[PDB]
Amino acid sequence: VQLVESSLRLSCAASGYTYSPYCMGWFRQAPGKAREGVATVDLDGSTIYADSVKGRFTISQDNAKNTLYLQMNSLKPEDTAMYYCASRTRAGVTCGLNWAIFSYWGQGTQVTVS
Amino acid sequence: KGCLSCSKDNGCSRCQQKLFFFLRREGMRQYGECLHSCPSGYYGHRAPDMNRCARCRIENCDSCFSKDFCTKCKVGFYLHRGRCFDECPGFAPLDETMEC
Amino acid sequence: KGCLSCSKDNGCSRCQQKLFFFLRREGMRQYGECLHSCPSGYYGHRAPDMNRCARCRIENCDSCFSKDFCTKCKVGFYLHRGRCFDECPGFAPLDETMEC
Amino acid sequence: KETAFVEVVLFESSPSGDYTTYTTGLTGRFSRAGATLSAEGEIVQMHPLGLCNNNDEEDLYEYGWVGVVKLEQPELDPKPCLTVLGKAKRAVQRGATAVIFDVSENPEAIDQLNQGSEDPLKRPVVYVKGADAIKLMNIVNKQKVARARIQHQPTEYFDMGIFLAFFVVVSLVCLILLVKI
Amino acid sequence: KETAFVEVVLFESSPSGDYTTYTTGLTGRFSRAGATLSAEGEIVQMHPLGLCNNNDEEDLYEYGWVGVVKLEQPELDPKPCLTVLGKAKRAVQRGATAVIFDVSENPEAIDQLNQGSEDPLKRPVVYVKGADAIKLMNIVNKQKVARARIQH
Amino acid sequence: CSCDGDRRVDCSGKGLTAVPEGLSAFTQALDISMNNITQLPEDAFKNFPFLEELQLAGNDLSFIHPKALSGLKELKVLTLQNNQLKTVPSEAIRGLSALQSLRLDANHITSVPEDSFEGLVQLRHLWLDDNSLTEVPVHPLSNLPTLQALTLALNKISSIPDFAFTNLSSLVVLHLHNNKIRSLSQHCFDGLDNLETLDLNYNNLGEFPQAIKALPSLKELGFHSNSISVIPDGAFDGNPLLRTIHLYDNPLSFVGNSAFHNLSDLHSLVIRGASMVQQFPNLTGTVHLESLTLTGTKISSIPNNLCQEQKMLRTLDLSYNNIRDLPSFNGCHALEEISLQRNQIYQIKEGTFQGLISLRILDLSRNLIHEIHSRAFATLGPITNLDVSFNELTSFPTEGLNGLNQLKLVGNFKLKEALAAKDFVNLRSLSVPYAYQCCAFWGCSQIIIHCTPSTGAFKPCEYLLGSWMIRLTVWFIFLVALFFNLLVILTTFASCTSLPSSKLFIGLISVSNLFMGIYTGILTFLDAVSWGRFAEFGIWWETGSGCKVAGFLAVFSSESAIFLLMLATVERSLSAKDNHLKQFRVAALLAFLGATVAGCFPLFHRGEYSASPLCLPFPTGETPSLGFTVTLVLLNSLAFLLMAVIYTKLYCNLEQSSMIKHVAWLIFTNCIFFCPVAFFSFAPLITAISISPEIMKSVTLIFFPLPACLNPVLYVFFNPKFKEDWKLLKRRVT
Repeated sequence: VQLVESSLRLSCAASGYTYSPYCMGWFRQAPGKAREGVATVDLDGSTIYADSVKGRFTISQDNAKNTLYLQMNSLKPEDTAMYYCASRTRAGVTCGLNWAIFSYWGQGTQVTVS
Repeated sequence: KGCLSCSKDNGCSRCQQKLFFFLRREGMRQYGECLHSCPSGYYGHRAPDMNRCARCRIENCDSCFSKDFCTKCKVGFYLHRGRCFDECPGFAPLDETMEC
Repeated sequence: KGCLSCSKDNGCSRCQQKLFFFLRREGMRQYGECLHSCPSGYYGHRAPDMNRCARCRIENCDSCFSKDFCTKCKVGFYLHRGRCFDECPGFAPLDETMEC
Repeated sequence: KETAFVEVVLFESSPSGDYTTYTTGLTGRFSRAGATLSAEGEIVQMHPLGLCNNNDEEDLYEYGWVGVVKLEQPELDPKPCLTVLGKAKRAVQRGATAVIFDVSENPEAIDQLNQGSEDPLKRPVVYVKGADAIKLMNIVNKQKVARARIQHQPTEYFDMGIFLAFFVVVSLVCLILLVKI
Repeated sequence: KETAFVEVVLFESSPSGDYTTYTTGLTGRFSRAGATLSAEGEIVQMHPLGLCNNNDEEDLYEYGWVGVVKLEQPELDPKPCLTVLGKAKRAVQRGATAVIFDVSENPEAIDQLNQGSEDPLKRPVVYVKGADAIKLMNIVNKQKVARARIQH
Repeated sequence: CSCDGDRRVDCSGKGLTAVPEGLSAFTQALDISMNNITQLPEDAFKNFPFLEELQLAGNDLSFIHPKALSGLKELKVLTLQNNQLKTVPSEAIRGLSALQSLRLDANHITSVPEDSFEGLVQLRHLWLDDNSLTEVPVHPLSNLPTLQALTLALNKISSIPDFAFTNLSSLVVLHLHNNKIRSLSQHCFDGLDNLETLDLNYNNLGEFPQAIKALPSLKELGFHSNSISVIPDGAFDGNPLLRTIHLYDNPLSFVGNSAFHNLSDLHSLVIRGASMVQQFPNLTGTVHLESLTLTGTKISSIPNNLCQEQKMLRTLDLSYNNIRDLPSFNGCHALEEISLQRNQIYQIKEGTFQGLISLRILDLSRNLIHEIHSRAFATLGPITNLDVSFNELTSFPTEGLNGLNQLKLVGNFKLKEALAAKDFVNLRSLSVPYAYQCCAFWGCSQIIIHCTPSTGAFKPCEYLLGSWMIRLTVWFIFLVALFFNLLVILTTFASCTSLPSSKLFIGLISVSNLFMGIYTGILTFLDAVSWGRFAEFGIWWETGSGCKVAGFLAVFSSESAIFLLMLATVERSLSAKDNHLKQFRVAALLAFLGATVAGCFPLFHRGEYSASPLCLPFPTGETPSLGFTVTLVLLNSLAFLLMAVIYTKLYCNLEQSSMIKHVAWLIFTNCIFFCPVAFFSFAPLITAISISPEIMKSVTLIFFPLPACLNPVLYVFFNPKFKEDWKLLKRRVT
């Protein structure tokens, strides 16, 4: 059930996930700060984007390979942070940018403007 | 400390934004201090101006949720709902957990 | 009442030579009385002017013949010779009589 | 020989912080054997035989108690352990802040204290006789806890000097006689 | 406004009675809020926020406790729970016989007390400022028990 | 950390940034409160399988791994209060079946996840007060059937929907006090049985909620600081076991005559601001009151059956009503304090306070009570204080008042009877209306008595004049003034032939000072008749017309003398410059009229002379009629300055001599004897300087009438005109 993670296109893979990826999402963490959601994708394909994110970033989920891709463009120096991908197998809650619903988190990669 | 004024002998009068004010007394002197949580036998009343830490009044109580609710009663009694009882009426008194 | 004067308020002052004199205090008032034997926690020091029932000063002693020699000590201590000890140096601490 | 005013204070000690206070009054007299100043404190009785240095060890009290002592009959103890002033100073030693002797049955104690002016005492010592002492004893017997309390100008020059403003007119009389005789 | 002589007496006693007492006097200006008469009792410090009738009950003190309240700068407390006279009367209700205010930091308390003559108080109210106030606070901080006696 | 023997590890304040290691696995209480922890890694507490109480109270925590708290099945208390969690950690606290207390009160929680609080089958204490959420988490709370205490105090909940706490069947205490609640639906408090404490203090309630009818076991209800105005009858029908109501500081208008009906266990009722209430509440079925307080209403009667029930009643506050009659207080043996101030009470009956032991404090202030029965206190127990201030009393009883300690009668001005100190033996603080009444108590015998209106020296207890020195000084000053002024008048008016202006002024000044002599004689005779007993006559003298007569006499004499001196100086100036007897007589008549008007001004005024038995307004009184005192002082100063500058110009432009010398002597002596009177008049209002009242009174007495006894002697023995006129009189009589 482990979830692996890696202008850039962050690629996250659901290697151990069984089925029904419900309400996947991407979060960014500043040093010594909370984790803030940047993009949330529902199982129906609906997308919720952060106010400081919408337009600049794009999300795309493919259940055939069970991979979530977060494409990033026009990287301002405010985008330097540790990015994680999070997922929640069991359903029963409303989607969003909250970090208290996802039951599985990735290792996350550090991204800086380059 | 974590307070605002902290005079030398009168103690810290004005506390932080999210802390409790408690008036410790030793011998003849009485000075205030700022605590994240109330000590034993006290309950915290949160107010927008100054959150205070007041003393419990329910008898036989060691730590209280509020003025009339004891979270953990003393050794010699069992807590039925929020009050100490030497012999609760209904339910098993002890249950090896001091709860009825 | 085993005395000579026995004033209403001050109490019985001139006790008989065969009776110990005792000073009883409760609250503000304090009076004098005549007792055949010292009560618990006191030793009978007979004096020519008047027989006193003086306060005991040997530690942990219930009844003492003198201010130093304790006749009956407390339950938590045993008398080696005349003094309370929690652990005597010799003889069994208990001896089935709470003495050593 | 100031007329000491002795007021006893009785407090109800009501629940919460309220106390409630009632006051009763009487009058005794300061004795030259002791100082003369107002003082108050927790009133405690003292049996006369209890005030003796001969006792090897006695119970102690918190500092600041006003001692009420009713002197015995003068012939009751032909060989007292101490004199009246001796008992007073012993009580002051034993943590007292004052002494209130009752001399209803011992009139000569007043004379002893007054003659004892050669040995003044720093804390005030009052003596009370008669109905005042009787009611004080009644209060101390009937009550549990109380608080005893004891309490006690060169303008004449500016009045006599007013004679100057009218005796200046004697100079006017002298000036009148100057043109006369 | 008679300068009242306030004498602190620190006592250490002895195992056989014969209390050992050491005295230290000072002078404090009287106030028009209360009467002009003697007072004596064990000293007890009180926090300025410790005298507020908001709490129904805080704790019980023995009668005759001579209270000491050290005022703080008025701007630090924009909305005091009670005025200085209100604090004095609350302390008197608590069982006190005299309240001594250290007004070294809030001199306007002197004016408040003097103006508070509309209602006399049964027990004396004294205020102390300066070197004597510093001495009083030092004694309060250092010693563990000390009688306070007020004389006219 | 600081490991403890009782297996209670305390890492508070260590400043570490992770879970401490190297600790015994058998610990049962871990404290990580004050240090800085910002996140809990996965399996953080894997080394503490026996942990029972976790306290993260104070870290800057902002994230919890879903598996961070897994494996702590023995956990019982969790504290996360002062962290910065943005939401309830729904996924973090899953599976903690043994959890019994959760602290999340001080976090910045803004949204509760829907599936939160799942598996917490043993939770009993929840703290969520100081978060910022807008709606009650109805669905998350629906999964906690074992809850027993809930706090949502400092949140921002606008309102509560229907069936919010449906499944909280075991709730006991609910705290929503400082919330911003504006409305409550009818079925919001549905199913909350065995609820024993509800707090809705500082909400913005508009009306009284009706959900209370679904709380059969309520004991304490707090809604005091809301904006509630109406409390209709039947608002407490469904609360038979209610014990405490908090309804202070909410501005009420109408509270209903049957709001508190058949409340058996109520022990307090303090209602304020109920302006539209004009009927005593129906208290039938409520017989356990301790303190009843109905301050602001329009009540005008009290049910006579008040003391038949409520035997536990202690305090009775019914002040700001309009109460005319008073029933019989027979009964109420435990009644302690009674306040009946600011009502409109006409008379006190004999049996109103019959019996009623243990009654200590009884306030009757600010009531038009013109009649108090003679024996209305004979059968009263120990009563400490007694205030009848501002009551318009004509008499005062004595029996049964010996036990009194403080008695106050400040406002009873009409009470002119003399109190007796033989009765109030234990009296300590007395406040008589007039300062003379407190003479018998030796203001400042058996005890020390403090009198509120200070007796001082301006209200002589025994001697108006004072010592024998002042007595004889005033005596002989009056004798000299009267006799010599009368002789001068007789000699001057025996001729009635020559009328020079200077002699006219001399005669008029003598006449003016004769009245001052007369008033001084009145004072001396009053002192002589009242020797040692003047305090008895003090009230009579002040309230009677004698005070007005003396004040007039004195003021008129002084002002007449001043005006005559000014006009004499004007005439001397005119004579020096260069027929005018008619205009001078007209000016003298005008000055006499002005002096009369000035003396009569206090008569038009109210109470100016009542300052002291001296009855001279400005010397003994500075605050009353302060403007009048200032105006008179300024007018006198202007007159003296004008006469002085006129005299100076005369002596400058000029090198009948007896007239000039007499004018100079008169002006000098009048200025000398008039300056100290004004200085002492203005002395009391000067805060900086302090002068003893005895000295002030003596100075006034020895300075005011001095010219009256001085000037005639000067005119007699400093002028050959006296000898010439005496020879003329001898010729006339022979």
